[PDB]
Amino acid sequence: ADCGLRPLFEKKSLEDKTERELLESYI
Amino acid sequence: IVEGSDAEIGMSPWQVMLFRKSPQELLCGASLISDRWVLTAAHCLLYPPWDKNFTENDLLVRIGKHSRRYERNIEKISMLEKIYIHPRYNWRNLDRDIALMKLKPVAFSDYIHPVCLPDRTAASLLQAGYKGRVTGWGNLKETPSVLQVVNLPIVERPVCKDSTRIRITDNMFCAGYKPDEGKRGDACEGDSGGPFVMKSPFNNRWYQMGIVSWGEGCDRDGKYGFYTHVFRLKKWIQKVI
Ligand SMILES: O=C(CNS(=O)(=O)C1CCCCC1)N[C@H](CCNc1cc[nH+]cc1)C(=O)N1CCCCC1
Repeated sequence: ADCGLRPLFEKKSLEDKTERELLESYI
Repeated sequence: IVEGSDAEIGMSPWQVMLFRKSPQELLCGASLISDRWVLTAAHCLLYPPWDKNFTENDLLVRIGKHSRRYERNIEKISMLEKIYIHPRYNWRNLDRDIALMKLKPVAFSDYIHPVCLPDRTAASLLQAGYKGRVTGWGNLKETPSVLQVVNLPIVERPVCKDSTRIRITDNMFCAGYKPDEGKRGDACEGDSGGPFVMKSPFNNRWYQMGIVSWGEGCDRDGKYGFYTHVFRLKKWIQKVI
């Protein structure tokens, strides 16, 4: 049931370059 | 994708590309929602005015691809068992432009992973200003080697309606920067079916909020891209799964 959790990123406690933008938009 | 950028390896594990058997050609994009189900845009399979009517035996999918270069020991091919277009697909404003293609189950990997479907997330993440991510190997301009990604803010209902002459239904939503927003960006031809995702700051998961459906031109000032409002059609998806 681990949907959305990207192995190369979330699973490895890593984040992609443009990821922060989205989160900042959430405020 | 216009004004997009190169996707990193494994940035979108749910990214799937739809191909036609013969002539072997890339038709649309799609998302892996589970090990046996793929979500895409209805017009990718059915669109009567263009004598477009494809079935499970005229197509095939390819998952885990970064470049359009045989990603050896990474990418996976698959045939479709059945296809499902929404019964009320208005192909005559593309209302309810959504479809489900059933695959044998694909083996998950660091490059192949399913995206989450929105839950009552929808109410929180669907707000004008909030950005989402679009991905696709579609046209770079109106008139790529690797996957393209572009973050775009969702636009409010009234702005969406005023920017077009097509009857906008509640089963969709527009996104993109305004003519005086500064940045540019938009999906384009070939990007049809591509996913529109958002990262939930509550459970750290990616949810596919929409599907690339239509848009007047590509990255035109005053125009915004319209995506299928996935959550609203979740009931259908749930019923057929
Ligand atoms: O959507 C169009 C054109 N729009 S349209 O002619 O005004 C028309 C399309 C049918 C529904 C009502 C609007 N063409 C697309 C191109 C790819 N989609 C885009 C997504 C975001 N940004 C720009 C374009 C297309 O090829 N289609 C042809 C089949 C029907 C709709 C999709």
